[PDB]
Amino acid sequence: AISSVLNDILSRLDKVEAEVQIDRLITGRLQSLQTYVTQQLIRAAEIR
Amino acid sequence: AISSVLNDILSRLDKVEAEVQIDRLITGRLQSLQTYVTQQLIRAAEIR
Amino acid sequence: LDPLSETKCTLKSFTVEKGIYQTSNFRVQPTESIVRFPNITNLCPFGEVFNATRFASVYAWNRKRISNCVADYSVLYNSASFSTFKCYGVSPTKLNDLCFTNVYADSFVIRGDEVRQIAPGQTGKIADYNYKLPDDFTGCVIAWNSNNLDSKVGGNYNYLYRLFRKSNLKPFERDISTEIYQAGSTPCNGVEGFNCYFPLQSYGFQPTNGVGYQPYRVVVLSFELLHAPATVCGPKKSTNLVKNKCVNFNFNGLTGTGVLTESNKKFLPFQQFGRDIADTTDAVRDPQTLEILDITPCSFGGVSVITPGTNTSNQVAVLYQGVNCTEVPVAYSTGSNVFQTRAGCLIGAEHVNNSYECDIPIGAGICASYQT
Amino acid sequence: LCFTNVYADSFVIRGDEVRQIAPGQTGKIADYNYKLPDDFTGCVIAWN
Amino acid sequence: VFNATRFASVYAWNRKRISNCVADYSVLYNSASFSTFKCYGVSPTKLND
Amino acid sequence: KNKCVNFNFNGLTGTGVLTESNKKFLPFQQFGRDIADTTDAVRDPQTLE
Amino acid sequence: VSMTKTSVDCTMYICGDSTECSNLLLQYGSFCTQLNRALTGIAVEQDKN
Amino acid sequence: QCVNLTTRTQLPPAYTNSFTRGVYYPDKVFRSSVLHSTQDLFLPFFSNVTWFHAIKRFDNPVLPFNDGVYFASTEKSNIIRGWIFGTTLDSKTQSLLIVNNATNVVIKVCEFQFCNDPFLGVYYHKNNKSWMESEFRVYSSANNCTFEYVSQPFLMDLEGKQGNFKNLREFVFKNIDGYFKIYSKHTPINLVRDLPQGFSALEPLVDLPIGINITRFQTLLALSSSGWTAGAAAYYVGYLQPRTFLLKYNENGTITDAVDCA
Amino acid sequence: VTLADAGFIKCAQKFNGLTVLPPLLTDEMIAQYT
Ligand SMILES: *C1O[C@H](CO)[C@@H](O[C@@H]2O[C@H](CO)[C@@H](O)[C@H](O)[C@H]2NC(C)=O)[C@H](O)[C@H]1NC(C)=O
Ligand SMILES: *[C@@H]1O[C@H](CO)[C@@H](O[C@@H]2O[C@H](CO)[C@@H](O)[C@H](O)[C@H]2NC(C)=O)[C@H](O)[C@H]1NC(C)=O
Ligand SMILES: *[C@@H]1O[C@H](CO)[C@@H](O[C@@H]2O[C@H](CO)[C@@H](O)[C@H](O)[C@H]2NC(C)=O)[C@H](O)[C@H]1NC(C)=O
Ligand SMILES: *[C@@H]1O[C@H](CO)[C@@H](O[C@@H]2O[C@H](CO)[C@@H](O)[C@H](O)[C@H]2NC(C)=O)[C@H](O)[C@H]1NC(C)=O
Ligand SMILES: *[C@@H]1O[C@H](CO)[C@@H](O[C@@H]2O[C@H](CO)[C@@H](O)[C@H](O)[C@H]2NC(C)=O)[C@H](O)[C@H]1NC(C)=O
Ligand SMILES: *[C@@H]1O[C@H](CO)[C@@H](O[C@@H]2O[C@H](CO)[C@@H](O)[C@H](O)[C@H]2NC(C)=O)[C@H](O)[C@H]1NC(C)=O
Ligand SMILES: *[C@H]1O[C@H](CO)[C@@H](O[C@@H]2O[C@H](CO)[C@@H](O)[C@H](O)[C@H]2NC(C)=O)[C@H](O)[C@H]1NC(C)=O
Ligand SMILES: *[C@@H]1O[C@H](CO)[C@@H](O)[C@H](O)[C@H]1NC(C)=O
Ligand SMILES: *[C@@H]1O[C@H](CO)[C@@H](O)[C@H](O)[C@H]1NC(C)=O
Ligand SMILES: *[C@@H]1O[C@H](CO)[C@@H](O)[C@H](O)[C@H]1NC(C)=O
Ligand SMILES: *[C@@H]1O[C@H](CO)[C@@H](O)[C@H](O)[C@H]1NC(C)=O
Repeated sequence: AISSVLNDILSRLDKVEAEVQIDRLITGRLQSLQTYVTQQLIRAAEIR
Repeated sequence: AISSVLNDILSRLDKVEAEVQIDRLITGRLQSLQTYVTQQLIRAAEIR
Repeated sequence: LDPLSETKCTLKSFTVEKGIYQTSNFRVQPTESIVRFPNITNLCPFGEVFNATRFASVYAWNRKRISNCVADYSVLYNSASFSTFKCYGVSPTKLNDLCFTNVYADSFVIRGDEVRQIAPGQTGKIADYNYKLPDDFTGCVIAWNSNNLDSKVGGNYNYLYRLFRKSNLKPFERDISTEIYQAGSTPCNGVEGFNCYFPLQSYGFQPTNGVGYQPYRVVVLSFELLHAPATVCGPKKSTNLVKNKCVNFNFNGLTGTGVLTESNKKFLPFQQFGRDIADTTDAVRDPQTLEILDITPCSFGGVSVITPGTNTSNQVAVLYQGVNCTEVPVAYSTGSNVFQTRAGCLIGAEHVNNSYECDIPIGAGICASYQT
Repeated sequence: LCFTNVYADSFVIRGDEVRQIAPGQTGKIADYNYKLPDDFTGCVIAWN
Repeated sequence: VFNATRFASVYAWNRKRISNCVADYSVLYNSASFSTFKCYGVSPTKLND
Repeated sequence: KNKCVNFNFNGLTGTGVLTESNKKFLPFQQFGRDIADTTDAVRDPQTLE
Repeated sequence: VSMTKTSVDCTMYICGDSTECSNLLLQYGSFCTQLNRALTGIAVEQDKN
Repeated sequence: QCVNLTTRTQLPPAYTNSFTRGVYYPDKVFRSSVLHSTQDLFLPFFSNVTWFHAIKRFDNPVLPFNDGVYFASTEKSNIIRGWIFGTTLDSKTQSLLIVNNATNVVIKVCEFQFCNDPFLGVYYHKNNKSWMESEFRVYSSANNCTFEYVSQPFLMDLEGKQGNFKNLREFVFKNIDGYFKIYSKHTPINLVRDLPQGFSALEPLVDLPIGINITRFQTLLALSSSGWTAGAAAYYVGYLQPRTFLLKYNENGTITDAVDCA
Repeated sequence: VTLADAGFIKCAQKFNGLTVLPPLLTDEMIAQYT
């Protein structure tokens, strides 16, 4: 995307140009959470 | 994508437009299987 | 060539160890296509769309909707009155052979110097300021002389075009504006001003005018194809309801592949497509003979190959997982050694009464082995 | 760069039809007398 | 900027600094005289915000 | 200040609670950032606190 | 001691009754096989348990 | 004809609780033994619904129409007969007319020049010992029409019944992307003066691709020109909101219960 | 303890390429060992 800051996309682009940027951040940040929750689900079995 | 129904995309669009829409669903679905199989491989280790 | 060749191909080895290997899934192929749609009758409103009292001005062109009707273009293509009959996303012969999701008639009157601006990709005062076709315009443009219908000998100034605007309009915009054009640098307040122009002008349509300077009445039929449950159709296609066979089905536009069967589910009079817990279509109403059909995707499963080691034998047996033997004959079809198991149909293996230690595990208490 | 074989397809068309010469198009040039495949590798050149 | 009488030769393009001022970009974007108005890091409608 | 608001500072749109900082910005900076690259402090453009 | 054994046609889950989608799914290579191996290794160990 | 009918008692705008009324089938899709979850423009549960009377009184105002409307009437003698919907209501634009005249239901879209106080009116038991429709004062003109429907002819009673309310009639009106969708229900009742506590689902009985802006609506009632009797009816107007609803379909696939998820 | 789609030759799961496979030891074979 043109920024890591979600509100700086929405401060500069309209709906049709913004959704091409926001969706990148959604795709990358949801991959970040799935990675974290996978690491934590694996970790939790070490502690159990 | 413009629909979640695969056969609809294949009638609303021609090949070089449909490939963009279909690849959204191939990407998202494949991430759904990769997530289910991650959850099941972690689960199976609790059952073992 | 054979299931052993598929396991060698699966494992990317020219020799396969003893075991039971998963291989490319079995799936019954459809026998035929089937179109099931609501019975049609009445013809589309062509006697309004082309023979109405008066037509629109081009500055604010009419859109009339065509819906719940039988579409026939053979009258429109055979009629010698139309001087332009051009299609930009279909062949003009194929129009009767084709079905439409929704349809409209953009209806108006223009001068012959500007009929060329109605085609997609254009510029000039009609294309820029009142009627722009989109780059991917799918449909047809149709035009005819109307000096015997729409004209008066003084000039029928009831028909208006746009002459100025703040920007070239977006495709299928209709601009009603009458607010004054600021041609110079100064603003303008009130109804009129110096070196301003009113943004509209009428045409000088008279019955004495030479061809092309006559009023032409234009209809542009915008229609969109196949992509949604449909509301306009041609005089032809819906086809006989087969049952208990795998088919490429289409109910009202709901395309799919499956077996069809007579359902004991009841649908209330407004409900058409029936769904499951996971929001998948498990049933549908036949829109003609009103009865409910169960849907099921055509029989399928894993195909597992039981083999001794390649170093022992090239003989193999095949398990169709969770599939009734009666459904396999669709595709080893010889049998005379077939076996239904709780795990699925077993082919190429001989059922034995003697209980032995489990060699290759099949499932649901069954195992298999290579023996005399 | 280098090429294993090269072919110059040479013809005359109307100025409205140059867009139809691109891959994944439709209209009477693209449909009935000159079709490029969806994976076309090469260049389209046009001059009045 | 837009209404100067002579422009520069493109080999020697001229660069004016715009500063200490309010920029009503709605004036330019709403002006039909511009045959091109392509923005590359903002949408043109957003420039006032 | 001390209330939840939809702020905008020089086009830096957002939502938050504004309070007087004790962070001492050198003259060249209008914004301070967090580990997450989000702005967490700002210098008001009319009264330079 | 065990759980239900599952296996998935990864091509029919992603692309069920579409060839155009199956021909695009080849662009990703091993993942449908690697997923089938995982679920087969899970399933084969329910009998071990 | 076009007239202002000023002989009314002043009453305050009343309110009552719309308990669990105002759910409608959100799509034409069959479901059974399932608790389906959907976000749409539903009527919020247990919310205050604005209450109107005809009695002495004849309450008929022009009302907002914003994201669609719930309308309900508890009724006797068939007093509520139609609606007006649109943006200008004065033939500068098109507008939707729905009317139930004593012959047959009519639906039409035109540049309607509606009256300031629009109504239907009936001769009350005039020597003929029949109740007879005679006044149809809703629009003075109708210019550019582009939709018209008239139901097959029939004979609904204008008969001046007496007692408490015996018919409940519920409606949801939505105008989405040019599709004017009517959901409605009828159920028998035996109630004095309030909207009955109970659950109901509205089926989609008609959809019209009218393509107009609707910003408001008004309702048409059955009434020498002032001083008259209004036959008694109660009606209720609620405004829909975007709200996630959970919908319990029973075995026979009929929304049997619902939960407003806020 | 309730169950679903146990694998015996018999919708929503089956319809989408998902399959549930049977155990090797049937609940009778499990009870003979027990
Ligand atoms: C469409 O027309 C057909 C007749 O043309 C109607 O279907 C008939 O229904 C009866 C009673 O089930 C059968 O005995 C006939 O054989 C049927 N005929 C055909 C051609 O299918 C059908 O009812 C009509 N559509 C609707 C909605 O009523
Ligand atoms: C915003 O306005 C204020 C005045 O309203 C400007 O700040 C003033 O600066 C002078 C010089 O230091 C002081 O004498 C005044 O006391 C200040 N104003 C106030 C209100 O006390 C400020 O310069 C303006 N913003 C910018 C960016 O110039
Ligand atoms: C649909 O109609 C409504 C009402 O006529 C329009 O909203 C009006 O817009 C004008 C101009 O800004 C205001 O002066 C009015 O107060 C508004 N009234 C209401 C009730 O909204 C609305 O803009 C129209 N919508 C479209 C798409 O044309
Ligand atoms: C109910 O309303 C309809 C529609 O306005 C009336 O239908 C008209 O009736 C007259 C007289 O028979 C005809 O000349 C018109 O052509 C009809 N118009 C339409 C569109 O139907 C009907 O008469 C009314 N009924 C009563 C009892 O007043
Ligand atoms: C679904 O509807 C059917 C039919 O209305 C209901 O079955 C009826 O039940 C009553 C009461 O037991 C019997 O008197 C009828 O004979 C039944 N109808 C027939 C023709 O068998 C059924 O109860 C409804 N299901 C639900 C869950 O409400
Ligand atoms: C495989 O399918 C056949 C149907 O083709 C099943 O056979 C039916 O079994 C029941 C119960 O014994 C009988 O009442 C039916 O009349 C049989 N019909 C036919 C045509 O066979 C068979 O049971 C199925 N096998 C499995 C393992 O599911
Ligand atoms: C339908 O007729 C009405 C009335 O003749 C038209 O409304 C006129 O529209 C023009 C163009 O904006 C104005 O000059 C007039 O002031 C309008 N007159 C009235 C009484 O409002 C309307 O444009 C016509 N519509 C079509 C599609 O022909
Ligand atoms: C319009 O009328 C002409 C004769 O005036 C006729 O030939 C033509 O078929 C009609 N077209 C439609 C669509 O009614
Ligand atoms: C398998 O058989 C071949 C001869 O057919 C022999 O060369 C090889 O050594 C054998 N290996 C084993 C492990 O049986
Ligand atoms: C097994 O024995 C039974 C009798 O107990 C007989 O009916 C059946 O045919 C035998 N099966 C085989 C494969 O020999
Ligand atoms: C409904 O009206 C009552 C007054 O009778 C009021 O106390 C209550 O807050 C209102 N609730 C809503 C949701 O409007």
